[PDB]
Amino acid sequence: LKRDKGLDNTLKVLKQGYLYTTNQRNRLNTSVFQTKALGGKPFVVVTGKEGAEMFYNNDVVQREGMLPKRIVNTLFGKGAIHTVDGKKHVDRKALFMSLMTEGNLNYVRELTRTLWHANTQRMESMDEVNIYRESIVLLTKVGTRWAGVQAPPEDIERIATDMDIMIDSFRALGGAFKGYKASKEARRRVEDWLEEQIIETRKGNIHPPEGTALYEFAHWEDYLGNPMDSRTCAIDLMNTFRPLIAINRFVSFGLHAMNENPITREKIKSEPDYAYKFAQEVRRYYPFVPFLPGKAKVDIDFQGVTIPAGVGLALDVYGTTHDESLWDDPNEFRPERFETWDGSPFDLIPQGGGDYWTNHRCAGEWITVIIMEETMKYFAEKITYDVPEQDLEVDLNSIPGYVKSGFVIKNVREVVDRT
Ligand code: HEM
Ligand SMILES: CCCCCCCCCCCCCCCCCCCC(=O)O
Repeated sequence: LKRDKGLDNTLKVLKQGYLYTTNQRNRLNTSVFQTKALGGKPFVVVTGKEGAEMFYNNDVVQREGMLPKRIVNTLFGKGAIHTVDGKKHVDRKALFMSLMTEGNLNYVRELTRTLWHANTQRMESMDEVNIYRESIVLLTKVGTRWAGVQAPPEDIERIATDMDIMIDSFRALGGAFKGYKASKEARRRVEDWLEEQIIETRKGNIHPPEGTALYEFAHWEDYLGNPMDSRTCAIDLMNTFRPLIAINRFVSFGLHAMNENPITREKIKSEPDYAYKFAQEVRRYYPFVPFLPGKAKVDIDFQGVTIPAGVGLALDVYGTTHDESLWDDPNEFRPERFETWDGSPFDLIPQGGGDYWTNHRCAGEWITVIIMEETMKYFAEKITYDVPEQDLEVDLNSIPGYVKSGFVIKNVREVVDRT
């Protein structure tokens, strides 16, 4: 079992970012390697379809307790679905997935579309529109409402900003960083606010619609017949739309891709299939989630080595979505590749792999793809705009993946036939 030796390589991981794992595999001449990180802890990094299958074998791999505490404290929340395994988890996961009905999915499609269409005058009005900001604000409205949480217009900028600080909070992979305390306070504000809405739903003082996150989560009972304590229920209710709001990352990359590859825009208009393909390729191609931590429950024999009981595991997400034996020219933006993709649950894993119900795979993959479809169709078809000179670098050596400028646009003008 090959090592990238060192007492702790955390700072090295942060310096190489999304290309750390690839650089070590290339340099050590192997598909599997160990590295100590997060304070002396050894992690075996596994990749590919074969890495993803094993990583989501629940007989062999534990997730419970393997997220760094600082990331639990800021991104996901204490006691979040992300932090439990086994029966307790499968039961709770069922609640999340129960929101993802055909009707709720069309509802998020319709909200996203209507708000974009409604937001054109405002965007014509601005000297310039930062798409990272503008989309996070617009998706805060979609996401609160989709979750049955009433958020006043007056409060959406504040809320959006608190979400942004949280979503970003994995940048130090669990280390100390200067924005950490601000991250914890944004979460506290958002948790208090959702806890209030839960307590008040349970008292019958407010009335979220049947089938919304707020309603289902407030009234749900676990497999022992106990409801979630109010705080944990607010934490998990957030886990139902903070990540929806975080799609702003992908809206921004979306516009970068369409701008770099202007051909994609025409095909978004010409081919009703293509918006789906484009959205999938934005998720595969661009960096967001670097890797996921787990731990070996027992020795595992994998790719000619033994992973010892107790060692850490890191499923390489960016590595698997850019694996040259899974995708021809993994570093070329090419939506048409998804004409052939067979729907495998172990290659396209930018929001996790495996099974929605039994593993920790993202609950909101279909919402992510739906929202990106409607957003990209909006930007391709209903408006024209200019892209001024700006820093459009996406630095693959810096976690998290952002377009440096946020992706700024000007001279927005609705596309209308007036003849
Ligand atoms: C926008 C970009 C998004 C990204 C990059 C993302 C990524 C991820 C990743 C990597 C995981 C963990 C996979 C694992 O632990 O094996 C995850 C889990 C999760 N995702 Fe997302 N997701 C996004 C959007 C969403 C949306 C829109 C929702 C809900 C509407 C959502 C809900 C969740 C939940 C509740 C979990 C934890 C599931 C569990 O622990 O069983 N995500 N996501
Ligand atoms: C090479 C490695 C050693 C491994 C170190 C383990 C690092 C653990 C950090 C895991 C990163 C999780 C990032 C998840 C992205 C969050 C989803 C965005 C949507 C949301 O929840 O808001």
